[PDB]
Amino acid sequence: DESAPITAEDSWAVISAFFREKGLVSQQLD
Amino acid sequence: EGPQVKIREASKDNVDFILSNVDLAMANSLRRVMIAEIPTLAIDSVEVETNTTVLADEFIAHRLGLIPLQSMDIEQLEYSRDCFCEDHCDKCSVVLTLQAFGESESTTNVYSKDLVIVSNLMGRNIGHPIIQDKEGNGVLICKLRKGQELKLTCVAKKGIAKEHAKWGPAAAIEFEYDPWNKLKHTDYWYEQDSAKEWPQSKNCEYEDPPNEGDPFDYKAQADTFYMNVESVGSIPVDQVVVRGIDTLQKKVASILLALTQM
Amino acid sequence: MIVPVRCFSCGKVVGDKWESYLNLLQEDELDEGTALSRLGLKRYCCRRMILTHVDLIEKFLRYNPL
Amino acid sequence: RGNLMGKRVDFSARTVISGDPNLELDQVGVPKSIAKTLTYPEVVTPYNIDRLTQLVRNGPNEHPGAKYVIRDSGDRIDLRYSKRAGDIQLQYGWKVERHIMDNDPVLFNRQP
Amino acid sequence: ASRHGQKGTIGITYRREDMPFTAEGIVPDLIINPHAIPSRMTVAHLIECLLSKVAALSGNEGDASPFTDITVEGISKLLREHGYQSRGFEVMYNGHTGKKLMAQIFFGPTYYQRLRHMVDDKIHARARGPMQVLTRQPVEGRSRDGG
Amino acid sequence: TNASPFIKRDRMRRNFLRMR
Amino acid sequence: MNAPDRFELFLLGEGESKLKIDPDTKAPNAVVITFEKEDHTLGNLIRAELLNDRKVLFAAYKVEHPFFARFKLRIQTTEGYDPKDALKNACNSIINKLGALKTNFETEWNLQTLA
Amino acid sequence: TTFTHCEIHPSMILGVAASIIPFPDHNQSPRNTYQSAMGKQAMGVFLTNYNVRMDTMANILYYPQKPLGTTRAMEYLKFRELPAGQNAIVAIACYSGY
Amino acid sequence: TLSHLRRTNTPIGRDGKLAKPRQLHNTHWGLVCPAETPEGQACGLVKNL
Amino acid sequence: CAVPLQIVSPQSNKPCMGIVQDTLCGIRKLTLRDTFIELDQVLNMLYWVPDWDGVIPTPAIIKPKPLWSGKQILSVAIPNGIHLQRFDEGTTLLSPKDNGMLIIDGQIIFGVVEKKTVGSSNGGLIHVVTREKGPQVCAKLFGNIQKVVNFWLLHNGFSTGIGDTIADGPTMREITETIAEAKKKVLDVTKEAQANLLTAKHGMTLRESFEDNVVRFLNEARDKAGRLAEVNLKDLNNVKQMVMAGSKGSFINIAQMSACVGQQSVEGKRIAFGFVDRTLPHFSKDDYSPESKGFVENSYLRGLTPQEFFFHAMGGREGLIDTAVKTAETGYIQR
Amino acid sequence: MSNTLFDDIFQVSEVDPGRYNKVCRIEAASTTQDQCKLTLDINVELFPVAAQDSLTVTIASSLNATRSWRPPQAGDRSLADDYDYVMYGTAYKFEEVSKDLIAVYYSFGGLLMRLEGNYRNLNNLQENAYLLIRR
Ligand SMILES: [Zn+2]
Ligand SMILES: [Zn+2]
Repeated sequence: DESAPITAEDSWAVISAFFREKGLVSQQLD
Repeated sequence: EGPQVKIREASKDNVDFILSNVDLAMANSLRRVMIAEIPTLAIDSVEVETNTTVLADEFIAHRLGLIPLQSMDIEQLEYSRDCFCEDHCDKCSVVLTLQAFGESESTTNVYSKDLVIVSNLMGRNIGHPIIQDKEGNGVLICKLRKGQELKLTCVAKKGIAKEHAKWGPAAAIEFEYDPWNKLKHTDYWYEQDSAKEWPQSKNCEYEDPPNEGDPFDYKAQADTFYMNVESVGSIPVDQVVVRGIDTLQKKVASILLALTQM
Repeated sequence: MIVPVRCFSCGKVVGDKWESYLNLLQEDELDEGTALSRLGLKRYCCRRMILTHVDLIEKFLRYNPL
Repeated sequence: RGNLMGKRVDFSARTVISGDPNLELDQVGVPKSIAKTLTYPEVVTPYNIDRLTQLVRNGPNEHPGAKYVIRDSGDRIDLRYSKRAGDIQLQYGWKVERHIMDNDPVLFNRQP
Repeated sequence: ASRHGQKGTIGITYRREDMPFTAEGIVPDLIINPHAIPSRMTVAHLIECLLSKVAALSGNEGDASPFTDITVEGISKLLREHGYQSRGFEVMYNGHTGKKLMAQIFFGPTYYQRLRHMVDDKIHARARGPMQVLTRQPVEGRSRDGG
Repeated sequence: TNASPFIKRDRMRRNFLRMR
Repeated sequence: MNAPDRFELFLLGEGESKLKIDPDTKAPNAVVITFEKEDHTLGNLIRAELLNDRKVLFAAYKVEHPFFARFKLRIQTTEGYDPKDALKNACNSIINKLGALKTNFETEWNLQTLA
Repeated sequence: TTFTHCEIHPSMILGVAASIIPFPDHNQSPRNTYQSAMGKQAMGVFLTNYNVRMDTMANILYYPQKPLGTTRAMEYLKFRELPAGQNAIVAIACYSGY
Repeated sequence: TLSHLRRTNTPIGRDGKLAKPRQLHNTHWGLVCPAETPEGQACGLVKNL
Repeated sequence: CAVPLQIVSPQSNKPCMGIVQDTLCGIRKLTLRDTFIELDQVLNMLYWVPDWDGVIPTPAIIKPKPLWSGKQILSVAIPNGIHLQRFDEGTTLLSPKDNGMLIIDGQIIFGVVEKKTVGSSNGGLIHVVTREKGPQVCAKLFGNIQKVVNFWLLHNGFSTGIGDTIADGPTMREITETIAEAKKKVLDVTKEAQANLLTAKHGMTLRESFEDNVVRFLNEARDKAGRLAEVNLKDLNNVKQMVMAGSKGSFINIAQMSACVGQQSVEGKRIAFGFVDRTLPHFSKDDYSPESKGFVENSYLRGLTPQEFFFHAMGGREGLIDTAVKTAETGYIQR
Repeated sequence: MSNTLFDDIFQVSEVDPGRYNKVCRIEAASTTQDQCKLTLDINVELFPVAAQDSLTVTIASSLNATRSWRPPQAGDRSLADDYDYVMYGTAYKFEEVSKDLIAVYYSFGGLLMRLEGNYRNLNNLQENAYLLIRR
């Protein structure tokens, strides 16, 4: 399956994608 | 004859053995002299002719300071403090030269065999760098690429381990007596059981279990030691044991003759 | 940075097995625990040194000064 | 407030402490650089003459050390340059400056 | 300081000939007072040290993970099957004579770091120096040798 | 129980290489 | 800097011996000895072996402070018998015992020798 | 049983230095306060261009090691790559003097 | 540095009250760290995202 | 302005000096009946005391071996002719619980050295020796007992650990059910409130009486849990040895760290309805449960929930802001 | 000149642990002096004890102010030193109960005891003493 729910371990990849997009200095930069 | 000694295992670099019919102060003093007063040779003073790397120079110096050398004939030479001369005569010190170049497109390494003997070696087997791997390489110093130059004049004098760990040959020790708590000098911490909350000693089998119910032996005394000494390999392990014995005995003989002078 | 010399805990010569410890990952696909086993530091006191060293000298030297 | 009921001073020290279990209460541990830097005037009697003369010969460096000498008038001869170093006879009625030798009385402060 | 606020300074330094030492001779880097612990209530330092020891023996790096399920029981069983004490206590020896020690010691690897306020910027002493022209008093500043 | 004290990532990247 | 210098680890000071004896007045035949430039190496051993002989009475040694490489030692014995001759007998017993240790270790490591 | 949203991870209510606190539940809160105050005054490394990047104050140690304990977040704070201090082997003993 | 980029600072005045925003509030969740505050006369003034 | 005539503070009508934490813990270790000591120690401490008379004390117990008590060797360091009585709650001259303290002719007879006798107190030992013998011999008294306890504590060795903290599982589940029945009685009282029949206690308002009830129930739960944890805790527990030895920590510290925290709060009221209708946006509406307002369930050791972490930060931050304002105000009024 | 000043056989009832690991507590009655009562502290391990054990006590005024103690000097010492439990301490307090039964409490360093008996009410001891116990 690909349509399964999401274990608590998994969300670090979401954090990876979010930081690779925004960056830390995103507030000042935006 | 008194202090009987028995070997367990030997190699090129570590010796584990049995010391019996001896005393606790004798063993402790043996350890202390074994880590403290074994004279050898190592690099001490450095002359940077020209540096170009991305490292700095006294960093390279302290990096150099820990390279051990050949140490057989170290008794033959003399301390610079007691030597009549000034500035590193051939009797009291040795000279080291290192050369590297930025030749290749890729990165370049410097191994500790690349340093060479310079001055008069006068036939005494002294000051070669120790190789341990299969591939001829004394341990790494610095990395360079295509543009950087190092010219190193270095002078190595005597030194001892007690003022700085540069001249320490020991760099490991092991120490055991009463593996089975028969002398009962300390208890064990426990939360529900003394036995299962602790592992057995590896030295367990050479002394019997404590018979489980006999009264506390009061007039027993410490003996039956377990010494495993693993030297650095700058000097062989038999030589460091017999030389630690030798410097302990010469120290005690020195204080005895000073007393009879007084 | 540079993997250092003579472990604070034990004190034996450390860094002989360094690029060895490197090349037992890539062309062997070898797990680090058995890789440290075969590497042969039976204490842990030196095992940690290579475990938590982080290279910096590569990122240092891939400048081009002078 | 910043000039009359409180102000700057002289003969001052300011470092950070460590404990010790071997020094009793009326002592204090003082570092030797500070003992070189500080001073204390004395007088010249028949009693202190030889120890003071020896400490003057010791120079401005070695730890029982002197830095200044004061004769009868408004006299400040400094021992650092002092090319007539081993020559002063140190007559009575005079004042010398010396480092802190041990068990001198000394007052202590901590803010606030 | 620590990673939990255990600031201070350094008492003395001895050497290994009288440092406390264990069966495998793992001499310490630094030693502090237990009386920090039951007043500042810093359990996080101790659990960091225990996980650090099991990480050192394992080869795996550790984990902190603020709201998760890693417990002292799992840490204890893992380090126990790695062949040591179930909590971190240890047989230990006298520095001087090497007699047995009565108690036992929680002892192991931990992460520290270095501050900025070093001693040479703070040592300062003065006698009969420069004068401020407005007030005829000793001037300010460690830079210009103040009071 | 397994209780997940530690976790793997590229082994799962590979498992999805076979899955896709 | 003019502290006492770094030759106080092992080197002898000029104009000063390796030791100075000193008579106490606290007890009959009681003496203390000042040692300097050494440590527990000689200290613990000389105390333990002088304690082992039983014609002598009482001993202990201590360091004043680790910043100074010096230590003291306090000896008394019964009348007629003397502390200085007692400890010189103790030192001969030391050097004899360890010399036996040295030669026995050497013969043992030689009879070990592989192949 | 009427949720509409869940957080990505509860660990991510923190801040920058608060990430570095190992097991930050397992202490008392004013200790976290002094830790966040203290971590700004740590040396180590700051950038990598420092052979060229001149400034008045600069503090670089020798041998920086990534800490044996960590959380998941300072992987994303790049702190594994550029650490603050190094590990050591600490003791808890009242060793009689100091 | 990566701390110091994300700083915030309010003005209040000299003395102020205490239920007024010197101390933290329940509204602060998910936005500002409830630990990374500076210490000394301005605790609860500067706060970090 | 020297120390030995500043031993007693004039301001507080009691001496404010004192032997402190580490030597205090060590002398509590030394004073116990069950321990003894050997020649190689007792000889070395006897040389360690600077004003020792050149006389060894007699063997306390002889038969295979000379041995001594720590009380016997400390009686050397105590100077002569000093007398004290404690006599608190046991102390029937044959002390089974081993409290109390009594010294005749500068020699210990029995008792357990503890800060409430040997530290700073109204009937302090330091007060006694300074007032009687002359206020500079007490300086050497601190030197003597400080050096002796230090050197004996060296070869003894002492520490703590997590094994102090964790305790027995049946006692853990007793803590759990105690908190659970407290929650059950809280739920019963809330149901009685929600059916509008209550006492509405005199003086305050209906809600205030409800708050008084739930605060009293939860505090009784907390300290009953702490009492159970402390009475279960063992006699070789080193942090129990620390706290009833004196110097640092308390029963409240041990209970706080080991069993439960209790409801964090600001200004007496529990954590206010910040958002509308509820406490934090993470629960359902209109609740007064111990989870809802945020009574802290767990101890330190098992961890927290993020809600309890947040409330803990709230109470700590309140403590910090009140300290940082009150320091300036107290400095002004003092000046 | 050095003599026993009180000596009888005493029978222990039982022994209390007292939550310790090297000491315990004894209480005992005389066979002869039914008025007399004994209790005593003891290093429990180094001489083990049990219920229903007959024991013998001894005053031992001295062994024929003492100086610094001599190491035991293994030659023959015709003293009161040939029993097992030899033990030295100090008296501190005298008690009068029932107008007849005198009571004194000696010490042993960190050890305590309670002793009765009204026949020897001057022959009993005074400031310090020894103790001797057989088997
Ligand atoms: Zn020469
Ligand atoms: Zn190592």
